[PDB]
Amino acid sequence: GSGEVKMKLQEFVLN
Amino acid sequence: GRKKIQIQRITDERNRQVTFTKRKFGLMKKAYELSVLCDCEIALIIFNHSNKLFQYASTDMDKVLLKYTEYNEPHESRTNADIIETLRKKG
Amino acid sequence: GRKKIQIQRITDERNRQVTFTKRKFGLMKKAYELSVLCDCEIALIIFNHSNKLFQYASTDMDKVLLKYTEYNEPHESRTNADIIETLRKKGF
DNA sequence: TCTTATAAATAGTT
DNA sequence: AACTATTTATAAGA
Repeated sequence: GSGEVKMKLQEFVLN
Repeated sequence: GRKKIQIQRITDERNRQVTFTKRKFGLMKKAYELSVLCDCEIALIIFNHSNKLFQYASTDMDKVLLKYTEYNEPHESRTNADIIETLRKKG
Repeated sequence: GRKKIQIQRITDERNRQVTFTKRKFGLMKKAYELSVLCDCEIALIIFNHSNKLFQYASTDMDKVLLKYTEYNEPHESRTNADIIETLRKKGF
């Protein structure tokens, strides 16, 4: 699930 | 190469695309070699002038990204500035 | 080099560490040159054998990851398999 | 870390 | 797409 990986990456970097 | 070039933006669109493809392959090939020689996992993200995304991963980009998020801190972090400085100290 | 090496795992721990530091610099330097010559934004993530994290970004690792997440799909996606294949085709 | 001999990448023609 | 002289990278030594 690249969309999940991208969304987890998004939340990490942003936080 | 037949002549030394300066590290500066290539303005000729065609020269840029040709260099881009050659050097992109060269960089991925070095990454391939490093990953095998020293048992490493590597991910590369490239956005060209036209903002088209190119990516490479020794094995799995997603896994590498997932792993990245589990580290609060990079064990080493460099930018162009860092590389430019290292080169200065060596001419 | 003083000799051709085969592209194969290095077993001597110290040889591995030395090669690693050297080629890592060499990888980042190629990325630097590409990013300037061709106006690319680049991020690179390396986990060495002990899963230490090393990273490089032309300008900003955070910007580039954030950009990546906004793109639905890559225009090109390569792996070691693909690189091996290109080499086979390229021949000698 | 440095040096260096040598292997490998590549800029410029082709 | 090719080729190759030339630049660059690096393995082994020190």
